[PDB]
Amino acid sequence: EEVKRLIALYELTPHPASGGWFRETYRSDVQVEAEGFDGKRSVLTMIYYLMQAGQPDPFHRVKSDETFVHNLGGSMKIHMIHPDGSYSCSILGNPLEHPEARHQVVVPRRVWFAQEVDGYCLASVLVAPGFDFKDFSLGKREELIKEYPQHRDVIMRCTSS
Amino acid sequence: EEVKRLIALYELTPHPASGGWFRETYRSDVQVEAEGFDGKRSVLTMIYYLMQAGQPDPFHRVKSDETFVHNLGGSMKIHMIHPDGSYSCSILGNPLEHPEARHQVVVPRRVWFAQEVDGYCLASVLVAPGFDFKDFSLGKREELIKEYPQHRDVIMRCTSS
Repeated sequence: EEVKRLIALYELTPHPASGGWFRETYRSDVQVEAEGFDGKRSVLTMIYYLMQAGQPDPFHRVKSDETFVHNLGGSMKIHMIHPDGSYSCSILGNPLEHPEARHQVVVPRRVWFAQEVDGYCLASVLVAPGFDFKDFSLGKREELIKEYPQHRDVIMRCTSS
Repeated sequence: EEVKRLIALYELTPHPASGGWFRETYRSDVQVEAEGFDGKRSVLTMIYYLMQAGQPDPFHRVKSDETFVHNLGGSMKIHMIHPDGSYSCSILGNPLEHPEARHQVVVPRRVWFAQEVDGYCLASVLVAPGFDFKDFSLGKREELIKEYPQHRDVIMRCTSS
C-alpha cells in the first residue's frame, strides 16, 4: 500500500483518541501568555495526520483555531456543530479533481468537530496557541445528544458508545 | 494551463518582492507580545504561494520561524545561509515521486533564504508570530557578497542587480 509506505517514511503511530495515524513534528521555542489559557503556551505546534475509510475521527473540541492543510490522497469531510446549535460541513481536497474542495480549511475555536474520508488522506494540521492536553475535550455521546437533539444522526455516527 | 486555473480559483496576484503569485488567506484574532518584536503581533498568519520555473524568489529574512507545506506540483529547492556562515539546502515535495523530498520544511528565524523550482509548485506558507512588514528584510547583492564571499555563485543567481 501507499499508506504503509507513508506510515513508515514519516514514522507515524496510531492516535490514542481516534482512528488515524499521527506524529508531532514541530513545536515552537517561543512561549506566550493568552487570556483564557491556564499558564504559558507555545506559539505554534504542527502534526502529520493520516486517515482511512471506515473509521471516523469522533467529535472533539479545543480552545484554539485549528488549521487543516491537504498533502495527498482523496477528499476529507469536516463536520462542525457551532455554539448556537447550527451545523456546517467543509470539504478539504484538490479542486482540480473535486470542484468544491479546497487545500486549506480553518475550524474556529470552541466548535465541536469530526471528520471522515472515502479513500485515504494525508494532511498537515496546525494549532495556535500550541496544543496542550489541558485545553482538549473528547465529546460524550449522551451529553452531545442532550444538548443538540436535532443532530442525533450525525452524532451517533461519529461517537463511541 | 493548470497554473492559470489555480491563479483564478484561489484569486492570487503577483508578489511585490518576488517572482511568484500569492494571497494572505488567514490572520488570527489573538494578539501576543514577544521579546524582540516592536509592539503586539497576531499569533499566526497564512498565505498561498505559487512558483514557476525561471524566476527565483530572491534572498530575504524575517524574525519568526517560517513553515512551508507542499500542496501540488513538482519539487522546490530552499537555499539557506545561516548566521555562522554555513550553507544548507532542503527539498520540499512528495517522497513517493522524489525519495529525498518531504511535505513539510521549517526555516529557522533570522536565516537568509531563497527558493527555486523546475516545473511549478503550489505551497501553503505560515509564520508565527504573524507577519508584519517591520520584521522583514530584502537582501542586497553587494552587502551579502561582502559578508559571505564563499557563497558568491548562489548569491548572484538569487538576487537582483
